[PDB]
Amino acid sequence: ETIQELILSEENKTNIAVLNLGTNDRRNAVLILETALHLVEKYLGKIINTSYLYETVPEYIVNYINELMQNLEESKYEENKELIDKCEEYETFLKNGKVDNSILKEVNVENYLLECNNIIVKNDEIMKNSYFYNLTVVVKTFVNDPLSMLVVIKYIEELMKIIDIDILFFNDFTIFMKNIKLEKNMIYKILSKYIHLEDPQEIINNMVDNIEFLSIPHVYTTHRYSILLCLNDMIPEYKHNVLNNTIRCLYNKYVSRMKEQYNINIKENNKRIYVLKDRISYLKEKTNIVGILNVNGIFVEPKRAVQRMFEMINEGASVIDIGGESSAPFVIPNPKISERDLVVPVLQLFQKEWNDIIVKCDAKPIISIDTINYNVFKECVDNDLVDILNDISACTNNPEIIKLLKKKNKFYSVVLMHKRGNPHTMDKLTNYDNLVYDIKNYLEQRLNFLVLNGIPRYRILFDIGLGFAKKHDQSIKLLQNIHVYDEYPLFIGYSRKRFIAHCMNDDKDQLLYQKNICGGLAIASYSYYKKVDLIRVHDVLETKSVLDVLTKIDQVKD
Amino acid sequence: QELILSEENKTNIAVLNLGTNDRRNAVLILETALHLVEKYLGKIINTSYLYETVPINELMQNLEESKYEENKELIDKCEEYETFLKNGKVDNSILKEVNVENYLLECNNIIVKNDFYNLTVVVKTFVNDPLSMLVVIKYIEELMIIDIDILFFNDFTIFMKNIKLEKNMIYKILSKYIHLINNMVDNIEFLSIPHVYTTHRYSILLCLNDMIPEYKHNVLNNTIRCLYNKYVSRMKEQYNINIKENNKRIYVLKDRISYLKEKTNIVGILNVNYVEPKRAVQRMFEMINEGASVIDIGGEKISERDLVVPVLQLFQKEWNDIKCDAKPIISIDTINYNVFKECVDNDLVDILNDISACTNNPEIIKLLKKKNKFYSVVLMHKRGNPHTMDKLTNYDNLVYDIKNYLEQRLNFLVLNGIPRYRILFDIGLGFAKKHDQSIKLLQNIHVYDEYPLFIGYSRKRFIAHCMNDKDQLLYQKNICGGLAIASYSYYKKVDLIRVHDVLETKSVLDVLTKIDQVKDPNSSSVDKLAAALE
Ligand SMILES: Nc1nc2c(c(=O)[nH]1)N=C(CNc1ccc(S(=O)(=O)Nc3nccs3)cc1)CN2
Ligand SMILES: Nc1nc2c(c(=O)[nH]1)N=C(CNc1ccc(S(=O)(=O)Nc3nccs3)cc1)CN2
Ligand SMILES: Nc1ncnc2c1ncn2[C@@H]1O[C@H](COP(=O)(O)O)[C@@H](O)[C@H]1O
Ligand SMILES: Nc1ncnc2c1ncn2[C@@H]1O[C@H](COP(=O)(O)O)[C@@H](O)[C@H]1O
Ligand SMILES: Nc1nc2c(c(=O)[nH]1)N=C(CO)CN2
Ligand SMILES: [Ca+2]
Ligand SMILES: [Ca+2]
Ligand SMILES: [Mg+2]
Ligand SMILES: [Mg+2]
Repeated sequence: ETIQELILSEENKTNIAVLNLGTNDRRNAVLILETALHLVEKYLGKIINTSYLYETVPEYIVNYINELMQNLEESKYEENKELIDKCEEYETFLKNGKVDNSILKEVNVENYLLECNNIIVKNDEIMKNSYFYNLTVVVKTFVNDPLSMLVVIKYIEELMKIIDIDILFFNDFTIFMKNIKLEKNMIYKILSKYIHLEDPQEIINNMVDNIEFLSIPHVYTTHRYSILLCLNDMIPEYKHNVLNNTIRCLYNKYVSRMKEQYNINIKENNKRIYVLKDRISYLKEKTNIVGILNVNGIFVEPKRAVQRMFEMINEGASVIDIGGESSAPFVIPNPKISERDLVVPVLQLFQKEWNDIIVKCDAKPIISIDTINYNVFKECVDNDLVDILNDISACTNNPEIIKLLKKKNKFYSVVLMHKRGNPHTMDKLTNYDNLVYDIKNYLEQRLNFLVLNGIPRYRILFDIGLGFAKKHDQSIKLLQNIHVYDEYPLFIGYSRKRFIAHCMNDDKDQLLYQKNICGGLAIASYSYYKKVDLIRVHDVLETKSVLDVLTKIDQVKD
Repeated sequence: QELILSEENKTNIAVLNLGTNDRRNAVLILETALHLVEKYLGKIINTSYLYETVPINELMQNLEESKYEENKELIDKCEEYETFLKNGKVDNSILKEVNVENYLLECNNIIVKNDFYNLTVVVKTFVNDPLSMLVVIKYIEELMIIDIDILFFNDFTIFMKNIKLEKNMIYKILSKYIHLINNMVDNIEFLSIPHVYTTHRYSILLCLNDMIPEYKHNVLNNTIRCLYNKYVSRMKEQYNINIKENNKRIYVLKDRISYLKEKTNIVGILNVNYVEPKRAVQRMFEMINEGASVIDIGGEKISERDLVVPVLQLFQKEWNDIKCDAKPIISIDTINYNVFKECVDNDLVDILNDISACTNNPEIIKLLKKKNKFYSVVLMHKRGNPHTMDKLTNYDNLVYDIKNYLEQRLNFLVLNGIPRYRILFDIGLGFAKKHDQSIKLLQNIHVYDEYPLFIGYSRKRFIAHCMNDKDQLLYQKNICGGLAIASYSYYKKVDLIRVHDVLETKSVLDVLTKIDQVKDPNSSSVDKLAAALE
């Protein structure tokens, strides 16, 4: 073993890798980055963190996808979708603690900086001769070393044929290898260790020329805003030995320096993205209406419900939230009929009736299902009936449902809502030490749990659960302080809740029904100025009319 | 003797300050004072806003009438006033007149020794000299609690250090201007013009900046505006305080204080064109119960007088079937002098809503003043009539043309002794405005931040322009889109909004008011720090 002593070593280890994923195809960004995300889970190890998606300014200065997915070679390492609460190796990575010794030879901090600076200054005047879509992931990887991992990454880039995947960190290592040449047989041997290889011929041809040197950290880690922007979401307290500071301090200095040194305000043109289904949404650029479809006095027939769905589409709802449970305080569900029996038939009919399309392939509303029950969501998702899980337990009731959010090539988005107890008990469970931050921190802990378990950060929506184990003054208090969610994708449901009525001064009890809907439009307005991303409403047309007037008043004509 | 008694009746420009300490009756105390000024001194040709600052039913039928005669006729120019402002030649000072340093040294002598509801006025006065006026002013003070002071009198730099005037001399000045004294002697120690604290009390500079920003007395170092601006500059830099917070600008809809920009009042629309006056008066009570602060009645073959006076009279009677007083302010949507005169003589209305901005018949302004009473007015911008206005939409500068129009218009009413704090501005949405221009007026509503603003979007056609069986659908969207403008108006602090759908508007404003009522306005950063520390 001249080259293969330790590189091909049978002794299996667990490393932490931090990757950067980039594309400049805006229209296909989500499909390309998430196809890269699936090849990372498949070939490199386990995804235990992701940044938001960003639309980023170029910083040079400083459906064959669908075909491919049916024809992939099998990893020699097993998938494990089982939930985890902890990852020790990742704990160790973050404290810069004692991971295993590098099989690739390390440089010291001063040599690293010398060689890093040389690549950039040489890369600057080479460059002196569209938007980016960026994402970072932390991977718990079975790959033995960064060079091994770069070889597998370049294979992933080749399968995909558009995509840049870089290694930013690998363990606490500092590495600068200058004139790497791996023979084609050596590349095959490294791929074979991680993959059951079966047109992977000309691919090995390509890769020999392409792996020229190996920098860990990445040279541009510290020099691109787009990279620090992403790392700041995942690992802000991280300090590599080669960095003047923690990633958050590096991120903050960069933002500041652009203000004071150039008067730029760099956030304006590097935009945070959340994904509801398969398309980019710019965080805080739009208040989408989520139309409520309660399939539950009882016996809501599927035909009636589906025509309500079509009504709500025409009234301007961009999302439909269907549910067969009832969450009102002090009530129990319908006599016999099961949750699945209420929602699946409705959804199956809707899906058929929409398929009688004419030809608007992007006037289709996103479907959200309000369920905490695995069996219902499992059936909805297998039968392509829903896009979004609306879990009012924040996946707490049965965290197994988190496994259903990851299909082989698909990812589903999810709303995490705060409540305490159940409908009968929740009006009792009203004591908070720090209401606003208690609830915010709960949702942040839930998101960390999903993200640790491989759910993309940008597919996760926060919801404060207004009226769920909150007094009316507490529901109000969370709306007063909603700015607390300014960095995050936000979903709220005020519609027709008792607290609205508590705000009002003082036909037969239907005068209170009217003031309640009219009071909700006040909140729709408030939400609009607070740039709330989604509002769950019963009254789609009334809310739509309000958001259109407010939108028009904001648009300056020329 | 002295020239003081000179029988001749030539005209001087006098700037007064008016103060009271009563909160509720401040209007009645200050407006009663404006009338007595008007009656015994000459003509009110300017007033400021009423400001709250951080430092009689019987009397009006038992009036000693004046030796002069009040000309109610409208004016558009005042030569004496225009000369006063440039400090041009005026009939020379009949009193002993000191110079700059002798005034400052003596001024300083009063400040260093003796170490709230404000309203300035300007008066074209027949009175010969400030001393004579201060006898009338003080005599007036004694009939009414109230401190009336002379800020200026022509360009005069008067200082008179000791003053004793025997009862016989006071009777002869009061008799000169009045068909008829104890304390004037005990109370009139000296005379300073300009008044000593002119350039010191913020409450005084604040009021003068409303009336005469570009006035420059040679005693003062700068124009009233630059002295005013520099002070606001100092209070922020040195003490790090916004002076506005506690010194609040006031407007008046009837007889009570309204803090400018602190509430969005609902004005409920009663169009008695769509009758049974019993139905319409039912609708007025309905609207009061749905939350209308104000009712705006209008009629426009049977006359508008026969459509609206019966209704207002039935109403005012049905309100007598109440044997406390959360009573609605009444607005009449008329440009007809005669219709407003009837209503005002029968005490059926508090406000003139004139959509011609008092341009159909400027004489209507004469009805906003009485012997004692004052009525407030809404001045709306439009062009043409309902048949022609949709084509009258070309403007040099849409936003500023309409502002300057309403500002020229307020200058006219104020020149004619209408109190500035009773004049509400309305941009007239949808009147000689394209839908995009109605929007642009709303987008630029901040341009009325200093002024009482009254707007009417309700059910207008531009709302529909904002939006993407079928007829009843457009009508519902129109009411719903209006609730967005109520929301916008609430956040832009629009003082009044004229709406058809009171209940819906009231629902919205209650919810928005609640979201804004923060128990502890430090809690957001406190609570955040707590969480960072836990
Ligand atoms: N993401 C998300 N999903 C939802 C939500 C929601 O807010 N967010 N709300 C309901 C409806 N549940 C509910 C309805 C009314 C009240 S309440 O406010 O009207 N009743 C009471 N609140 C406090 C004391 S009694 C509470 C919960 C169903 N699904
Ligand atoms: N202070 C005050 N008083 C008013 C106001 C107002 O805005 N302010 N508006 C009307 C109602 N005027 C009106 C109604 C509808 C339209 S429109 O937008 O629907 N367009 C029309 N174009 C031609 C005839 S009606 C325009 C004006 C009556 N009185
Ligand atoms: N940490 C790293 N991640 C990815 N490529 C790296 C790294 N360090 C050096 N490289 C080299 O950078 C080149 C890839 O550039 P690019 O084509 O822009 O992705 C190849 O020669 C890689 O060997
Ligand atoms: N410009 C002035 N206006 C009114 N009173 C003045 C003026 N200059 C001096 N005084 C005298 O100062 C007193 C002010 O009393 P006070 O109301 O406490 O400010 C009056 O009684 C007058 O005799
Ligand atoms: N914002 C941004 N700039 C770049 C990126 C990138 O991914 N994002 N990648 C580059 C080389 O592929 C060059 N510059
Ligand atoms: Ca995996
Ligand atoms: Ca007079
Ligand atoms: Mg690269
Ligand atoms: Mg005084």
